[PDB]
Amino acid sequence: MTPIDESQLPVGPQVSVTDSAQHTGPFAASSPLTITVKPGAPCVRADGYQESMVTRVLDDKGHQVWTGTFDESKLIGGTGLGTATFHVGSPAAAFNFHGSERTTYRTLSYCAYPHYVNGTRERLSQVSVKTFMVDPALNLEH
Repeated sequence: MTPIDESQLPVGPQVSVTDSAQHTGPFAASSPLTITVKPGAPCVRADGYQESMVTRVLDDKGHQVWTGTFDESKLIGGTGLGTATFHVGSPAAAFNFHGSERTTYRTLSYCAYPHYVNGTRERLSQVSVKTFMVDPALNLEH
């Protein structure tokens, strides 16, 4: 019942969101984006078996716009050392990006059980944050 320390938990899963063009921000409002998070740390359950990779995004107001989960268990002998990619898609669709100016988003990810908890929370591995900006008028075409 104490506050876990960074030295008590393993490393956190890297966060990197890029489009099909594998470019950086600002991104195009009419352009789909993909969130690619790397392991780096041995993520597993109590028994030592992979659980899942959580990845959600928060708007500028601090409201979660996106959310996803990957089944690390699928990785054979991975031990929580596999890359996790999610087809988020366009920012206006996935990140209900309803703005006419350069906005600043924030993505996060962690190896926490996908199941629901009574009230308290738990962190099996560190957490990484990745901020990205989007442009409402950058590129319309593909």
